[PDB]
Amino acid sequence: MKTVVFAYHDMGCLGIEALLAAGYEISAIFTHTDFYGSVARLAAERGIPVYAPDNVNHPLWVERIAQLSPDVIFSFYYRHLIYDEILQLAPAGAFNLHGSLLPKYRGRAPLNWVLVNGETETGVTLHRMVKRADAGAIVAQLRIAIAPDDIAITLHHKLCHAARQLLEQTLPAIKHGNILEIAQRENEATCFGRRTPDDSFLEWHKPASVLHNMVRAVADPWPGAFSYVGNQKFTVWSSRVHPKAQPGSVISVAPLLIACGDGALEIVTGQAGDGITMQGSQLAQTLGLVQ
Amino acid sequence: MKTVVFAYHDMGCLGIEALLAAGYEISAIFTHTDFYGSVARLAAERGIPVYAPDNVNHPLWVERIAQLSPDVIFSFYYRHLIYDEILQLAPAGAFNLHGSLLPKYRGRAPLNWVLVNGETETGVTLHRMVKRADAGAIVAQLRIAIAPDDIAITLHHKLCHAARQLLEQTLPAIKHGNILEIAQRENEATCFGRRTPDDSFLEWHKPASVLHNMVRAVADPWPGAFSYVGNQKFTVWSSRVHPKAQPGSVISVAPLLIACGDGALEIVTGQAGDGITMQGSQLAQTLGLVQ
Amino acid sequence: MRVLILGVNGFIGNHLTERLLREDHYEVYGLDIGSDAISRFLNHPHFHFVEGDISIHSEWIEYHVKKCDVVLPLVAIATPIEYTRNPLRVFELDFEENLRIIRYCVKYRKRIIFPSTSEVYGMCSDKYFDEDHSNLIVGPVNKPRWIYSVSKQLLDRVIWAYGEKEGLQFTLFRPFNWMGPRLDNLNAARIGSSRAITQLILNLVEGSPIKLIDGGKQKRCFTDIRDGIEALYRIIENAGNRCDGEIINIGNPENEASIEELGEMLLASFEKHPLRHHFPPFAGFRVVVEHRKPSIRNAHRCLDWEPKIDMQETIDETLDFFLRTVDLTD
Amino acid sequence: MRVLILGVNGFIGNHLTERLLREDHYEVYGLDIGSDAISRFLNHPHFHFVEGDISIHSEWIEYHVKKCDVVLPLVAIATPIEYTRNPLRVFELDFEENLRIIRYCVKYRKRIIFPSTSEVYGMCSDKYFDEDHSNLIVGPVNKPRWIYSVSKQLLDRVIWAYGEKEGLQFTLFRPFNWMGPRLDNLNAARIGSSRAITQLILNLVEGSPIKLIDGGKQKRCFTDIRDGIEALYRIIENAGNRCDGEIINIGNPENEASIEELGEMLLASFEKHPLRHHFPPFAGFRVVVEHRKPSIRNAHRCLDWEPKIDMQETIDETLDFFLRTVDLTD
Amino acid sequence: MRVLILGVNGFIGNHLTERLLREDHYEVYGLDIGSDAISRFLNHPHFHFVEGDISIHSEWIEYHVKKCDVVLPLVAIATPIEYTRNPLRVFELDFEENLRIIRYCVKYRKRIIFPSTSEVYGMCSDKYFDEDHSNLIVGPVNKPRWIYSVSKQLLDRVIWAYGEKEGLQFTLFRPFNWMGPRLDNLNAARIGSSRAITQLILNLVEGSPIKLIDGGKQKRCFTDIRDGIEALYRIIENAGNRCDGEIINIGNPENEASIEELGEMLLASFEKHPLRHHFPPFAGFRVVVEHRKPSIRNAHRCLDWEPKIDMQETIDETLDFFLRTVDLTD
Amino acid sequence: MRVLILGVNGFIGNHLTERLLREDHYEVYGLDIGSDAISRFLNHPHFHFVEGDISIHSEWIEYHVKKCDVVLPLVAIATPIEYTRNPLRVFELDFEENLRIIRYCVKYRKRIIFPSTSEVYGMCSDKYFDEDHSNLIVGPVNKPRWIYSVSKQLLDRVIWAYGEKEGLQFTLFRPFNWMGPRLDNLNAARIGSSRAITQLILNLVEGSPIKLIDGGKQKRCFTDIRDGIEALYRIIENAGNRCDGEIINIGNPENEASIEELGEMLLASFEKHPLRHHFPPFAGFRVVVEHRKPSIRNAHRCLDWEPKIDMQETIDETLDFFLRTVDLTD
Repeated sequence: MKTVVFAYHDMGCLGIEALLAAGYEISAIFTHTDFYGSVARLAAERGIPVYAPDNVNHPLWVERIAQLSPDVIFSFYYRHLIYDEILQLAPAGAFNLHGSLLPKYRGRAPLNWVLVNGETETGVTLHRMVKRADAGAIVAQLRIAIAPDDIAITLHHKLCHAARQLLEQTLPAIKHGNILEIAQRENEATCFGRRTPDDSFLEWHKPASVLHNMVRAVADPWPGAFSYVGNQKFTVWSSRVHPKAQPGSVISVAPLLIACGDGALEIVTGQAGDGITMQGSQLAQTLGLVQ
Repeated sequence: MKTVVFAYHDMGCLGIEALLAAGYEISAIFTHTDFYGSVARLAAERGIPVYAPDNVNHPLWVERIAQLSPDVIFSFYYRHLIYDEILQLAPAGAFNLHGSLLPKYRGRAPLNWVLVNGETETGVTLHRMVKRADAGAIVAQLRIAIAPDDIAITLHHKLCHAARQLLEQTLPAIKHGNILEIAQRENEATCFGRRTPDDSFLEWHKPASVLHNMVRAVADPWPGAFSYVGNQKFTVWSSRVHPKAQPGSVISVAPLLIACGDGALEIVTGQAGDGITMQGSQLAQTLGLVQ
Repeated sequence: MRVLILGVNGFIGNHLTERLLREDHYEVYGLDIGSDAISRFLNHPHFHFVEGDISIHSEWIEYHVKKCDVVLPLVAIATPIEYTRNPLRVFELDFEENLRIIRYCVKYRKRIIFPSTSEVYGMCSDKYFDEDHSNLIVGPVNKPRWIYSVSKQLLDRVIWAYGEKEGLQFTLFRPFNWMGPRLDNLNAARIGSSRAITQLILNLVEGSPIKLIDGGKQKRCFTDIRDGIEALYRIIENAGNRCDGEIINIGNPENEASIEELGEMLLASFEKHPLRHHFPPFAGFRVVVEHRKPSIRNAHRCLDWEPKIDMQETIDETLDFFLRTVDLTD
Repeated sequence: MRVLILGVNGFIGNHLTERLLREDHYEVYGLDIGSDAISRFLNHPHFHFVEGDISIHSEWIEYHVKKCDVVLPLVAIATPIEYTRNPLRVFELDFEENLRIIRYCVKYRKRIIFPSTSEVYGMCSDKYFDEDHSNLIVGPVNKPRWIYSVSKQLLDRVIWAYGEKEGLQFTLFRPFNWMGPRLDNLNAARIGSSRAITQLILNLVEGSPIKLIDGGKQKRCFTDIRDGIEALYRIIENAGNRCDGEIINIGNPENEASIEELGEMLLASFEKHPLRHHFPPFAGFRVVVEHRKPSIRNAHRCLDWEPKIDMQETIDETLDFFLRTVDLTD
Repeated sequence: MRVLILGVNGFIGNHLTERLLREDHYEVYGLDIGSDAISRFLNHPHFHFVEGDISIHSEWIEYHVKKCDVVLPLVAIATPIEYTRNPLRVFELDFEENLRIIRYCVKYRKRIIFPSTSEVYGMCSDKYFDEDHSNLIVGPVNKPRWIYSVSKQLLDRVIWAYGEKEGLQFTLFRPFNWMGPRLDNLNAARIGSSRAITQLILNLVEGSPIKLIDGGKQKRCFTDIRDGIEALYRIIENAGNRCDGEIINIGNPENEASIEELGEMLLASFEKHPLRHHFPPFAGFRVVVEHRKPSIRNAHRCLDWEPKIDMQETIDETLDFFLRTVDLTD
Repeated sequence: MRVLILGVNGFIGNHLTERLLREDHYEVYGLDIGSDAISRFLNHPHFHFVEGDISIHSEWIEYHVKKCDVVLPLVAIATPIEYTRNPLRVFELDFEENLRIIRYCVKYRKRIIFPSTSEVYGMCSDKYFDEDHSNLIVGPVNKPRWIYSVSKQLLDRVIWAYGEKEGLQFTLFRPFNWMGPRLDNLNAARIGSSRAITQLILNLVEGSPIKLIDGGKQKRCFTDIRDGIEALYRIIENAGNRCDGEIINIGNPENEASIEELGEMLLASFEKHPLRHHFPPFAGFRVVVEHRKPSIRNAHRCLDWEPKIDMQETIDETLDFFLRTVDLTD
């Protein structure tokens, strides 16, 4: 079975490796220019043509892809719209690997949003690509638990591991033909957009648990959850939730505890502005905080 | 034993971890703002004060360090001069971890220069810091072999592993007191400066083996060895040496072989300008090369 | 006598305009981009509001210099953090744009009354900073806080040179922590109100802490605006032309206090105030140029002036007005 | 590399031009109002004489900045009596006209190599004047001798600001009493030659007395032009771009002498000279900033430079050439 | 958010100003030489009338660009006969004077929202004119009607270049026959109202004939101002900065009609109108670029917008308001 | 008759200057930044070299326009890669700086002879590109190669408008691949020599391959400089004023070849050449607007001109001179 692949990031790399292990002939890989693996380097190393146009929804690319005559198309964490004029070129269809328990968390950054929302589980889904983005029928879905101490990076590795497990068996299954797919129920779908810097802004009137989840959701290597001490921005890299004061006020400086709408949030590590990461107690002194 | 540490990069992280495992009390860590581990994050996580001034050779820092009263000072891949007014504050002395078989390869980027020069061995050296940079007496030195297929990143991991092994036994030894150090013989020393973009420029009149070593020396994640096809820059990410034409001329395009002063260099993978990495054969077409 | 005040919408503009309108022979042209601080003079027959901005306008300001007799340029950023966060803008506004106005006065042979700054003395070791004799001491170029001090000083020297060479009639004045009712906002680019007392009163009003940088042992002098504005008014009157080419410190050297003591005085006056309960509890003192006392011999000589209001009455009056005019819903 | 020297018709212009023409990759554009000091390069294929005056020309200088790669503005009055006798002209030429040239470099993204002055340190109490750490100390405004020092310093700060904010590539240099053959005339508005040694040699040549202002106990450092020009040449070469944004004292701190001692050294070298008999008897020493020694760490670091010529060889060579080229009929 | 509308005294100015004043965070500066079309906003606290003319004023417009955050230049002549009768004036106003305003935005780093024109596509053969993909087709230089189209296109390219090279923040918009209440007069030099419907309504109002140039088979799209202004309002809001550097057709591609059909629709709505008897009998259809349909994918993507009003309601509402506000004594 | 050639140091400058100096009533003012291409006219009594650069000089060029009678601006970048690599510089030089020169001619009522370009027709589908009738066809704005074509066209329209409105006397000319001895360097910003033949001859000279973009089936016309310069000379003579306001293609429409055929012709002439052995072996043809044939009726009518040299003699003469003047040591 020959295929044209759209891929990026660790998921893109493992998807390409899985296709290769399943005997697919990858005619070309479409990716993006830039801690994760490089799909371009993997393609370059495997001798697979690789392209990184900013936008493929143009006849120039439709024709180039048509000439490659893919039987099937795969999208593994490609970040841009691949329009139907391209996807319809593959008689066996197009399939996308999405990092959530679809229909929940369609859209962008499901890895981060499930942590923001304090979900206790998430998963990977391989689904048919239809007109409507992330809504096509499910070939297979594999759930993973989210542990209280998972942060974006540890959950990312778990998702990649699940993706490897899922693809290892589903790719050969697709090679044998159409699989009876599971329809997504629109009434159960949720969709998220790309996260803006504002989406990681800590608002102290919220419950400490919610803020703690935000810290976990964008912990290093992600940008970090942030707030301000007056006009000084600071980032909270790691935190701890604790069980009678104005929200946002300092309860203690060592450890650094901030009163929230409910409970308190201990800033275990963080940084002031673009300064270096330090323990919360030191950050408190750096920011001029006092009980 | 209390200490003030200057550290950066993976070597900095492992040096801090080794000091902590050896029972040293780290009062403060001096590092730099920016694939390797972050000394700042490690310090922030361990609750150790951390500073990243651009330059410490000023009385403000001498006084701050003096107030910390270190018994000993360690430098683990810190990149700037730490002048004597600071180093003399530690009665037990100051020690630096350098990535080469001192006195050879004093100075900058010994990891890359040993590959550029085709050395078959290198190592890590812990030495006393004296007035003259990288010239102090040796506490211990541990050699590692450089394999023909090592590139900068694989050699880097081997050096870090050697550093961990060396520090694990020498740090406790230093804690017990002065060790009879091994003098460096100046007549055997060599020194290298910071590498400029020009230092990774491939000149085809040279032997293919020398160019191959240059490719290995700055392979990804380093910047890569480069040349030009007329006015078009390209980078050679990986290569192979092969055993009657103008140097720089194309012998074949698949595989892509370039005639050198002696032998030929196959460009296994590379990229044109800031384009994506691809196999040499594709790069040849991208660059408009023909036999 | 047509008096042109550039940057009238503030502390000095308000108090100066009040004073000049008491007298029957002043027409005040108050130039600014807003009028909220002086809106009660807008209907006065001898006040004339002029729309303007000294960074945007060329010809309009030039016109008003020609039209008028005496000019008081009060537009400048003197916010310390700004000296380091936005040094170029401090330089451009405080130096370059004011230099244009100086040159308009030179060209149309008008008198200029220019606010120099007490910061010009820098780390001068004299106990009394003397306009005619004290050396000016600043740090190296790698200490950028001094850009404001040195910009203002060079402007003084340029004024002095126009005076010597081109017959410019000038008086320079240096206010030392003037204070009273209608203080400028902390980030208004208008000269005149003590940033140290505004900040402290703000701490009490907001319930933030009072920062004592290294214990707050650095000593400053504080001057009631009734005293200050009286002096400035006499410079305008210029009896006997005795202010021509003069540099005049205007402050009260007996109103000396460290920031710590100023802190305690304000706090005492605050805790005693009938409206104190509208404001938060005291967040406390927070430990985080050592003296700046003016010589006032020039003001004695030229203006026959000496300050009449004690520390405590100025503190009390300044605080009282601030608290009473705070909008408690915002 | 096209090097634009403004004020080429002098000491630095001569010695710099000689040095750059030795190297095969320099085109020297030497701008001036005369060419007598450099007339032997006029026929050189890689020297280009440019008629000009930085106070008169706007567009012509601007053009030549655009045409060239690096610019060295050497036009300035540094004659002490002039600071007090003609301060406005010192300010206009040294500050205002050089500021225009700076702004041309900013606009066309050219590198500027600017002669700051050792006078910027003023009465700094450090034993070694350090470009990066020493505080700058001047007297009050009523001591007008400091107008030159402060004009030059403000120009440095303006260059620094263009560098920070506008990506200007600059190096600043501070010469300390460079000396050798082809000294500028005492009243030439061109930077570079030690006015103290030119004056003294002139005293001996004319048979006038050597003035020791208060006994001549003030100490100065003296630098052979072969050492100085080598440093300046390396700033031009800018190996590793290590001179970018740097301020570099260029002097020999071991060549220290009071004016008295410099006096005696010159006199000894004079009395020993085979052409001494063409000059009058010694009229004698006449009793009528106490130290000015450079730190040269920046030059060590950036240029790998240290001075090689002892006091006595520079004195002898400087005197010898001066005497030999004096026109004895005039 | 300070919004500067140049040429506010018209259709777009009216409807845009209404929309922005509904929202609590807009200050509208409406620049024009008259105010009759917007006189009901003159007393609004967040509307600011500014006297001006983009051909006469330099500094006043420049000022207002600096003062404001976003700028909408609506002054242009788009009267077809003028392209041939007064081409130089069309070029001078539409190109040269608007280019000055563009450069003010570049200089003060302000956002510009610029009315490009649907005429830029010219004789493009795509069925749907696409901002990002359609080729632009004009006739030879001997067909001077194209001077307007090509002037506007070159202005787009210049904006695009400032965006690429100088960080100008822009959005370009192309209206397709916007229509509704308060249409511009046919010879007002203000962009926005469909000249084709204004002319036709005028024919009915005056009792002149409707000219069908070659049978009036050329097809156009028509857009209710409620739809159009909603889109423009979203460009101003710029959610997610999704309009940055974008070119956006704003029209309703389903509201397609030949001039003939538009004619009949208007006539039907007219004959049915209760005030029809104040107007003359129908003088009749008079036989005397073949398609111009927008792609609106960019508006879909950037603004999440699609048009909501059918042809018939826009026709009826546009006609109704026009007739009701006609002065029957004049 | 004083003829001002801006950008004289090249192909057209050389051949035009030769032609005009044959005639006894021409004074040629050749403006440029160098003279190596025309150094043999520097001593001619009726040639006058003028130092200059149209991006740097304002007044100097303006002067020379006033001094002269007719002006030929030949400075422009027409290097295709530059249209995409440095579009702003192509626009600034080719459009903006030439527009200044046009306005100088308008102001001093001088005649201008302006090199338009054959690129203005773009993808015109006529078989013969006609100055007075052919439509001009370019791609969308997202195809930036067209910036050169459209800049030149707008300049033509601006010239045309000055002619109509301001009495400017002009002739526009469009060269089609002129070729002969003394070809411009490929990156010289001077109009006139066929970049396609220079490139190909360069391939043979260097031993690089000849690139056939998509097989090199696109057809071009090639014109001997003896024919071209004869036409241009007649435009200068302007018998009967028949060139006033005219646009004239100058090319030989019978000298048509695809790049492939031009390739083979050059190669044949090369392999036959007695100096071929100084050059490398042929590196080969490398596979990597489809027609551009001029109508020459305007040249027939206005100039009574038709081309006299066949393809083969122009090819041979062009190649021969190039090879003979190549410096074989460099």
